[PDB]
Amino acid sequence: NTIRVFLPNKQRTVVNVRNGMSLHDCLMKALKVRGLQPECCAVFRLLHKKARLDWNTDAASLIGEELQVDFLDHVPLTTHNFARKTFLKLAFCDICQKFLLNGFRCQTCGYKFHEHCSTKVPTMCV
Amino acid sequence: MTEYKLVVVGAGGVGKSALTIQLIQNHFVDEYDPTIEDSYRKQVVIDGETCLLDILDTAGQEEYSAMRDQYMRTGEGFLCVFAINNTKSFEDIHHYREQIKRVKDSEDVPMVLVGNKSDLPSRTVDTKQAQDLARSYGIPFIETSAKTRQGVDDAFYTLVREIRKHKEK
Ligand SMILES: Nc1nc2c(ncn2[C@@H]2O[C@H](COP(=O)(O)OP(=O)(O)NP(=O)(O)O)[C@@H](O)[C@H]2O)c(=O)[nH]1
Ligand SMILES: [Cl-]
Ligand SMILES: [Cl-]
Ligand SMILES: [Cl-]
Ligand SMILES: [Cl-]
Ligand SMILES: [Cl-]
Ligand SMILES: [Mg+2]
Ligand SMILES: [Zn+2]
Ligand SMILES: [Zn+2]
Ligand SMILES: [Zn+2]
Repeated sequence: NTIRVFLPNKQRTVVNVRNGMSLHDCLMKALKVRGLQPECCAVFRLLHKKARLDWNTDAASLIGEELQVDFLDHVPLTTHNFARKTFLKLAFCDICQKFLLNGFRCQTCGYKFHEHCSTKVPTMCV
Repeated sequence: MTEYKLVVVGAGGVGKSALTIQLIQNHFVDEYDPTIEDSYRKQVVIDGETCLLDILDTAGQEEYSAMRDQYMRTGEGFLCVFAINNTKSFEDIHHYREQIKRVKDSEDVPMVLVGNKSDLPSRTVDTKQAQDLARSYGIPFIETSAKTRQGVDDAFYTLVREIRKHKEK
């Protein structure tokens, strides 16, 4: 009893369904681990474009169908834009808080970090 | 920006999802929530290069072996995960390796053997057993704990480096 759900930024999840679950219920964890919030997302139903759904719909009514989740229309939560950086002033890494001689910096949000701290930078650029 | 197609495979419950989520979210998933199919994307600086990692987290069990064929064809490198406290999961590794080799038609596929749950004291797969198996496949072996994050970076960094060693990226 499943639904394949396409997620923003070319991701996807297949969620398990048992009677008594809303769309917000089945997808809360999938969005969380990916740095996404249902507040900035809409959920649709794939047709063969798409059809907007409310986040509290009975998931059992959508079993065997294909869904899609998108950022808010023209409010796309962007992805970081990393650039190599030599810090001339005293700088510390935003991940490990240790001294940062040189590292990387997102040109959009300003996160600065060591290369080997980069896996800990959050996925989404705020 | 250079994209890397990684696939995490192994028996159910070895920690494939906990490893991936530790990389993606920097959080340990304590619950058991068996995977059907989950893909993730994350940017990672590896040897000064910004890398887009496309990570496919897979199910421990598929009803038909043929259901894996497609994602093994598209995947560029494979983390083959067992748990050091789960002898059956170590014994199951070879089935994944032989399926990947069959689908790719190559004995030189980028892969890393990952022995996870190294935090648990009930170890039953010795590190020499694991090294022997990795040596027999010609691949690296890395011990990880998704719970403490020991070795998690190492596993994914090493897999990316194995992909580059195999093909121009
Ligand atoms: N102590 C410890 N527990 C771990 C570790 N990694 C995973 N676990 C636990 O092991 C269980 C299964 O982990 P999980 O990531 O779901 O495994 P999986 O290989 O993805 N399972 P599946 O194939 O069904 O999707 C969970 O309870 C999780 O918390 C680890 O390194 N240490
Ligand atoms: Cl500066
Ligand atoms: Cl910050
Ligand atoms: Cl390839
Ligand atoms: Cl040992
Ligand atoms: Cl590491
Ligand atoms: Mg899983
Ligand atoms: Zn379709
Ligand atoms: Zn950013
Ligand atoms: Zn740091």
